[PDB]
Amino acid sequence: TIPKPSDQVPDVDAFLNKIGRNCNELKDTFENNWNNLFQWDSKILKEKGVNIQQRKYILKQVHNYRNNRPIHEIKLGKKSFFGGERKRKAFTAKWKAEN
Amino acid sequence: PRKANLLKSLARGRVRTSFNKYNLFNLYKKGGVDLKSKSLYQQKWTAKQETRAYHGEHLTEKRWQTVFKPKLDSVIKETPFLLQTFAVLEKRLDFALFRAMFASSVRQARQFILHGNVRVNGVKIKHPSYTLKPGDMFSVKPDKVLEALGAKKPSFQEALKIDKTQIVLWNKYVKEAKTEPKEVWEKKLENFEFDPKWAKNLKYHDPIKLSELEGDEPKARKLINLPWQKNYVYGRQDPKKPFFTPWKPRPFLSPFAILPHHLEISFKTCHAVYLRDPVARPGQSEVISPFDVPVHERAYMYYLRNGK
Amino acid sequence: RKACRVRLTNGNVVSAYIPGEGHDAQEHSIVYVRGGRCQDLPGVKYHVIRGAGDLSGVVNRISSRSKYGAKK
Amino acid sequence: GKGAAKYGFKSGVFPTTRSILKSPTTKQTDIINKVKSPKPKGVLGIGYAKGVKHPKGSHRLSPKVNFIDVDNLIAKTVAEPQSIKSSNGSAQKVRLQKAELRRKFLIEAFRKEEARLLHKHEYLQKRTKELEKAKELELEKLNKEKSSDLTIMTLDKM
Amino acid sequence: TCGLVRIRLARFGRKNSPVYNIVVANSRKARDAKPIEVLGTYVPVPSPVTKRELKRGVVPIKDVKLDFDRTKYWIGVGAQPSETVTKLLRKAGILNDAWATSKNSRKVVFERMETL
Amino acid sequence: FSRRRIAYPFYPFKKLGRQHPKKHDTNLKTAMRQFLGPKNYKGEYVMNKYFTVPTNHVPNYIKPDLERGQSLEHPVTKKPLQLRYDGTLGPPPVENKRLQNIFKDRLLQPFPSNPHCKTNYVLSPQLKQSIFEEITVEGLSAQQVSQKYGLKIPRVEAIVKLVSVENSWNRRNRVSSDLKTMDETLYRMFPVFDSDNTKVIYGELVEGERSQYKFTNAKVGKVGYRYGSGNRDNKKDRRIGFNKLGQMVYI
RNA sequence: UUAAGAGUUAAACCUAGCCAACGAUCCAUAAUCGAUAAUGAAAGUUAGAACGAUCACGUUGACUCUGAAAUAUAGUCAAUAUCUAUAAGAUACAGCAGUGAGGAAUAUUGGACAAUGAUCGAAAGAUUGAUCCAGUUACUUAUUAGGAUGAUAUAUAUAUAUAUAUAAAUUGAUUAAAAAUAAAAUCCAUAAAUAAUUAAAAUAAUGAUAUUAAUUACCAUAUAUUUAUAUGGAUAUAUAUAUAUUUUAAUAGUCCUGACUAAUAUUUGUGCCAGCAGUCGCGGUAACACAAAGAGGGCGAGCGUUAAUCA
Ligand SMILES: [Mg+2]
Ligand SMILES: [Mg+2]
Ligand SMILES: [Mg+2]
Ligand SMILES: [Mg+2]
Ligand SMILES: [Mg+2]
Ligand SMILES: [Mg+2]
Ligand SMILES: [Mg+2]
Ligand SMILES: [Mg+2]
Ligand SMILES: [Mg+2]
Ligand SMILES: [Mg+2]
Ligand SMILES: [Mg+2]
Ligand SMILES: [Mg+2]
Ligand SMILES: [Mg+2]
Ligand SMILES: [Mg+2]
Ligand SMILES: [Mg+2]
Ligand SMILES: [Mg+2]
Ligand SMILES: [Mg+2]
Ligand SMILES: [Mg+2]
Ligand SMILES: [Mg+2]
Ligand SMILES: [Mg+2]
Ligand SMILES: [Mg+2]
Ligand SMILES: [Mg+2]
Ligand SMILES: [Mg+2]
Ligand SMILES: [Mg+2]
Ligand SMILES: [Mg+2]
Ligand SMILES: [Mg+2]
Repeated sequence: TIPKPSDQVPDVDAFLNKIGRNCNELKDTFENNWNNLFQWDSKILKEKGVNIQQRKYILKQVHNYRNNRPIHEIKLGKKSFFGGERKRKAFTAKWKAEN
Repeated sequence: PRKANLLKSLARGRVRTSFNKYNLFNLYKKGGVDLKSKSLYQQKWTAKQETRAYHGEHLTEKRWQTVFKPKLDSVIKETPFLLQTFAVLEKRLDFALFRAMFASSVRQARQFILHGNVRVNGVKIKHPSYTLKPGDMFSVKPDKVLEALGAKKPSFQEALKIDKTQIVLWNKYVKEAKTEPKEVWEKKLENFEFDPKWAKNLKYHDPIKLSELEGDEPKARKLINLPWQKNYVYGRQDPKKPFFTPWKPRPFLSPFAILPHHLEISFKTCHAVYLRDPVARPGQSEVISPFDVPVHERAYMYYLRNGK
Repeated sequence: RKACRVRLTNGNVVSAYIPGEGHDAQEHSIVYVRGGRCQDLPGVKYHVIRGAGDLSGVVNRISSRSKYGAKK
Repeated sequence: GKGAAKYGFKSGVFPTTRSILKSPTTKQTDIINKVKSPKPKGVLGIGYAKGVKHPKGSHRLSPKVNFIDVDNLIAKTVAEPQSIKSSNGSAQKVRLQKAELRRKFLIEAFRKEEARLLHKHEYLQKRTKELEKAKELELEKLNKEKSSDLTIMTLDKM
Repeated sequence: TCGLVRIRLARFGRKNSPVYNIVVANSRKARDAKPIEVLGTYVPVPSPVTKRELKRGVVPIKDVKLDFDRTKYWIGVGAQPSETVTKLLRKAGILNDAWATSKNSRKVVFERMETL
Repeated sequence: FSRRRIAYPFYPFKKLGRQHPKKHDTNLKTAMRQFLGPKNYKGEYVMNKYFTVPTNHVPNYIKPDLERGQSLEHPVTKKPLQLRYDGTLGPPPVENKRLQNIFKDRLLQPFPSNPHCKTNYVLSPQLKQSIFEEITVEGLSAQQVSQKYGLKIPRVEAIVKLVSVENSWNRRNRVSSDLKTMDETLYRMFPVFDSDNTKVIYGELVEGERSQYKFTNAKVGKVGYRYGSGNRDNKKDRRIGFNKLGQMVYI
């Protein structure tokens, strides 16, 4: 069933803004309808055009909202500035000598 | 499986698991399998050829070799042990259908299974290679069995021509009866071995020309009315069933009408129960086959060693 | 009998019989050699494969085309 | 495929099942008696003779079998907490429940394993005793045949 | 999870048709390597239910074969079961709600029943 | 010695003479036409012995050896009719004594070459209904009825199942006129039989759960899929079975 | 010295021993094995790809720290080979794809962490070429790859063996010489499509596979036990309602026919040539063996052949 929009996240626009990971580009897909966002399963989000990662993340955060768990942006893991562990040594050697 | 090719060739004279008229003639004229003046390899090859032409022809040779079981089962006369060479094929669903007289041939049984017309214990089975166990109940859609055992449904044109001929012959008989009722009554009683109103009761029938009547079935249905054939075209009493509608058995059905010993059949419902695997007992083998024991012996010797 | 000496990729030099009614094998030609001796030729223990390498299949072959590389 | 005929025609292998009790228990009287029994003396036996010396650094006798005591193993391996009284903790209740279940499971497993071993020992005793009374039965049967002794000398007896 | 000894699922079967062995395994061995023991089998595909059986009200059944005495022993000595294995054991009654998780956890339509 | 032997009839038949060049016929086709007899405008072969099914509860099986290939009778009088030099069918000179003197066993033998093959007797509907009453209503065991009627237990159980199914079909009016005709006809074509523990846990089910776990007790060392077991997927001994739905699954 | 025995290593002092024609030492070769694969009646024999167990290695050799355990895919040193950053630098794809070479010959520079595992984190969660899926490839194995009927066209006039005419009739052949029920034609189906719906792999939620499998040919419900008749939403029609209610197929190669070794219906070209051949062997007008036609016999999405293994 539909959760009721909260003052913290009044609209699906604000929801996509908060969850992040470039989910803001999906605003037109949902047309700012709470009911559509909270009844649309994975097959529908696929036929709309949402990619696999985006629809999985959106369904995860929608379930979190149903269960009132925090829906803040989870920044994805990134390789270190000095490169991956396997490439860390060569990249560090290059960076040190160059600068 | 193998593609059906020259299964009824009169020259080759092979007997097939089928109710064909040509298969009937091949079985009739065969006599027996000639094994005289042949080396052991030639005898084995002839026996293999004939028995595999009858038993499981549609199976590929390698598949049959894999399916071949070098053992035999049995339960005063001598028990024909080696007629059980092909008993393993008898538990297959298509073979069971054929032996239950629910299909005209094993190929037609395969098509019936593949098209979803067959059930085994209430669940639809679409695989002819399905193997039945003792006590298994299988059933066929009644229309398919009626089509397999019933005569072919004529087309509109052919039945219209047959009706033309029937009307013509009825008019001829009516003329003969009216002109000379004496001799007609005498002939009728002789064939069985007076009142003049009888010849008055007979009525001519309007001749029909098919050129104007083609393409309209209800017109012909209403126009054609013979004392046996009232208000329908020949063989098309209700042209929506897949068989000769006034249901009569297919021609040449009695030669192949064999009741199995391992299946129990209810033809009202088109159901059957697989009682057991066929077995050999003193003086009898439950594996229906048109070849005598030596032929099966030689085939078994062939398939024990793979034709070595 | 049409045959040819062939040096194989492993260094061995053998004599290979050339089957078929006609052949276009010539020196420097790339061929494929399989086993099977020519019975009436002593020392020729190998055959050349028609329709493989630089050796074409038999021209105008109707029967046993697969054994001679012919296509139809 | 051939070797599977030895193992019941089962293809593939399971890992060898582990023994819950690594060493024999102290309630297995027969094993202790065999261990404690006088070792067979001499070469058909297993031990050094009285007069012969062993190598300087070696041990004359093998290490003695450590007979597990199930009560001691349970007490040392899984000991009930001394401090029964405690206050409310969100994870403490869960940890206590898990610890209680694990203790119960291990205690139950050990005790049932010991009972199982003793039951097999009793079963073997019954088997052997029944076989010995079967020998007594043929003793009864033979005397019937040889109650017919005319005390003349026969060839089958020769 | 944690610990050297872990009760987990090793995948057997064929592509698109998974079956599993519930096994006690060393944490550092491969998933399908030979384990310390094979405690059981698990078939994740529910039993098919006919439409008429749906009218009857029968529910699809997922089949697990398990050694209950030995699994309890391995839980006692400190074996750590995986999440899916933890769920499987909980439904069997080997483990209680103490092994649950916040995400996992409602009305009971059928209660766990033990019959020979 | 072995050679291709065209399967000509073993019995005497009228071989082709000089042929008009465009006939393009064969002796085999002429033998088939002689065996079949004249064809009707309706397509039938009334002259043939076996064209029409029997109705006297005695099967009509081919007897090419006894009748020496003469398989044409008058459809009504059922007297033999042989081909004649004029081309017409007519009475034979001497009637075959073999066809009057036919052993009772041979009449139930479908195929002339195989004596061991024989047709099975068909149980009468009254006997089937009596068996149904004896088993289901009177509570008799399959053993007692099997001994009583000289029947076998699997056949008795199959008869019970079939009579129950027939009762259901008659309840739903599924049996039709054509089916009744087909059953009746095939009934008269055959001879008629003459009477004289493991602990199991069913798991807790919660609303929204689509399945219920079933746990069976098993013994370690015997439960599990073995490691290193032989793979027969690419071998002729590949193991195939059928699902509960009826689909094909590799085992 | 080790946690630990021992010429295992290092030192010292004694004895003269130790192995070996039932094969030492040396050389060549080789990863080993199974409840794995092949084969055989079996003993055995072969393989060690695939599933599984053990070992060894991560370009080569030695040593060192840490550690319970490493001569570690670590570090140091050197050897080889490359790249730049020219430094008491980095890298070595026997990790996944992929490229070049070698070879008769062995694929995607793919999708996802949905499932099962693994690492980190208290958790939220993050990573995962392990893994799971898909792609290529008849490399192998299995199911399908359509059944029944069917030897001719017209014209004549409660019975029923309908009979007469004419016309045609492909290849071979003049009757046991066939191709051939093979074709055509007819009857009845289903696959595919087109529509709806729709599981399961997974649940608290998350599905890459996915244009999912499966079901029905309008859709539900309402009773009976899959087939029925009903009630209601579809449906064009004609004139709410009598009616019907998507469409629909067919698609085989390859070898051989003297004997071993299954293949009789016969002909043509060549002429010890061209050629065939596993063995015997055939080919000089009369070729069952060469190259073909007809017919025929095997296996069949495979067939043959070469290389091997067992018997
Ligand atoms: Mg972060
Ligand atoms: Mg953790
Ligand atoms: Mg021959
Ligand atoms: Mg020392
Ligand atoms: Mg030494
Ligand atoms: Mg020294
Ligand atoms: Mg030596
Ligand atoms: Mg090596
Ligand atoms: Mg090696
Ligand atoms: Mg391997
Ligand atoms: Mg070896
Ligand atoms: Mg490999
Ligand atoms: Mg190393
Ligand atoms: Mg190294
Ligand atoms: Mg390298
Ligand atoms: Mg690579
Ligand atoms: Mg190359
Ligand atoms: Mg993952
Ligand atoms: Mg990836
Ligand atoms: Mg001609
Ligand atoms: Mg040739
Ligand atoms: Mg010639
Ligand atoms: Mg030859
Ligand atoms: Mg030739
Ligand atoms: Mg030809
Ligand atoms: Mg295949």
